Amino acid sequence: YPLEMCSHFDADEIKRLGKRFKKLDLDNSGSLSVEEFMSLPELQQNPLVQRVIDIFDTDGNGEVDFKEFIEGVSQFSVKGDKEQKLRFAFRIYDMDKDGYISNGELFQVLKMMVGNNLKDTQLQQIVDKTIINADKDGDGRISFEEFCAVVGGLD
Amino acid sequence: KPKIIITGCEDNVYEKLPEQNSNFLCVKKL
Amino acid sequence: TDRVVKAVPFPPSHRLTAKEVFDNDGKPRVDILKAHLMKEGRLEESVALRIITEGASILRQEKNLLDIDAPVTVCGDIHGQFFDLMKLFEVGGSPANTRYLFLGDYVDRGYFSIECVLYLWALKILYPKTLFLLRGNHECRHLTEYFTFKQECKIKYSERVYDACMDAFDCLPLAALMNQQFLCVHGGLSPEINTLDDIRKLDRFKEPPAYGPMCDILWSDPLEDFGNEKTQEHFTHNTVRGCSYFYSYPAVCEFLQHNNLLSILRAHEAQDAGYRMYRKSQTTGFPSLITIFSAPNYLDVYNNKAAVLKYENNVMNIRQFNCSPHPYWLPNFMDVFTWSLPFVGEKVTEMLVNVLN
Ligand SMILES: [Ca+2]
Ligand SMILES: [Ca+2]
Ligand SMILES: [Ca+2]
Ligand SMILES: [Ca+2]
Repeated sequence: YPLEMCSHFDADEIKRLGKRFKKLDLDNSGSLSVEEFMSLPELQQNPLVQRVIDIFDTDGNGEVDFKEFIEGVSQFSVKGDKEQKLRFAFRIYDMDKDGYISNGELFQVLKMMVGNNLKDTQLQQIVDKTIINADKDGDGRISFEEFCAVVGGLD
Repeated sequence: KPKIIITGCEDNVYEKLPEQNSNFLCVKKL
Repeated sequence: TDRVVKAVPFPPSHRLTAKEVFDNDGKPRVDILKAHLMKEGRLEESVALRIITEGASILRQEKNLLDIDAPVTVCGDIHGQFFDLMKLFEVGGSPANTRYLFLGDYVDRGYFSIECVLYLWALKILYPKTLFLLRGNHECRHLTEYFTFKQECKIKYSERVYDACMDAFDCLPLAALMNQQFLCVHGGLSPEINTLDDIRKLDRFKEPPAYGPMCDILWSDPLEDFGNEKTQEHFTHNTVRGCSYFYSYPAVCEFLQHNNLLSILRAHEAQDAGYRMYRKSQTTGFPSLITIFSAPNYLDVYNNKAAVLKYENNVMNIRQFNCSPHPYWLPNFMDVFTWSLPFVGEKVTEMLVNVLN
């Protein structure tokens, strides 16, 4: 498929995105490694970088090729709808990509974000209670619909 | 007139919230 | 599961039913309730409503001014510190065989306020003639909407439980006369309370007004320099609370003298030691005022001791106690999604703006 049919982007946008991808691909491998993203100072103290890369990496080979790059950034186009943004936010927490946020995933992802700002015991307690309150079907994990019920109004 | 008697106890032992590093997700101060 | 930290308990999700909470004769099973609440377990909403409303019905039949005789354990502010309330009963004696008087402020500040209310109300149902509860200034709509009790009810139960509590709080008595010796109130005196009859005549079944004797009973404080006054204004505007008054040592002594009382026992102000005895009255040789504060390490940072006052065999035994561990909550009971999503949005936007330059 042409990439403008796999994203919110037109051909002009694809070409520009290509120019940035090339600049980031330091070894002309045709894929971006985590190390290549980290070469940007601005991404330095950013706990979300690892998660975004993992989400972009749809074939799970640890790197981001140009198609993955385009489809990843597309999820943040101004032309993306509310549902797409909620889906991306959910994906931040759903580490193993099975479509549910488990207790362990929620803890690990929050721990990436909070660092030492909370003790593990404190963080576990608030993760547990978030899940108890949001888990409507009692399976101990958070579905996409359960997630949206919590955050849908935040915009 | 009642007699007053104080019965003591040990000091508090408790966890304090970590200092909040603004480079990470922080708990808002109460 | 894949839960990472087993070093803390996972709270029960099961909501206790009426059959689990009430025995066949309508008696609350307070031991089950204690254990479930200490685990941060919840009741079915209908069961919580039943405890609150049954307690209210009992309170509604009580007088504004209770008569309570020794032996009795008198307790000050609790402020939602449920895990300290558990220690309080160990220090003060089991309510199964100990008379209790609580001086109010069950809720706000601490994030286990509804557990405090449910457990104390259950105890009131079980021990209607030996466990007594007075109103504090936080037992109202105004403060509970400003502080966190209303939100606590919203997140753990619903606003129906909150409303039931507001009605129940309207029913709380305002004062006790203990051993025909001690006037016990949450806050203190009023320029409009000159005899005990002035308390008896009040209509307490309402949100406390911003002015007048009911307000003052709940809100007033002794002067900072109580007992060492430089003027002799008996009552002056309470610049700390923004309503009601500061009362002076001569104000207290004149009231005690007139009404042939020994002392005023009250709460309402944090104390590093959990208590404070003020200057002896010139007509009794006994402290004119005693503050009792039953919330150890208040706000998790004061590092104060708490105390109760056990009056028995003509001995007033002030028993101090220290704090107990309690579970963590984010401010305003915020869930971790609501908490982290803005940070997620900011950092992901940050990343991509810079990746795309
Ligand atoms: Ca490369
Ligand atoms: Ca890939
Ligand atoms: Ca998952
Ligand atoms: Ca679920």
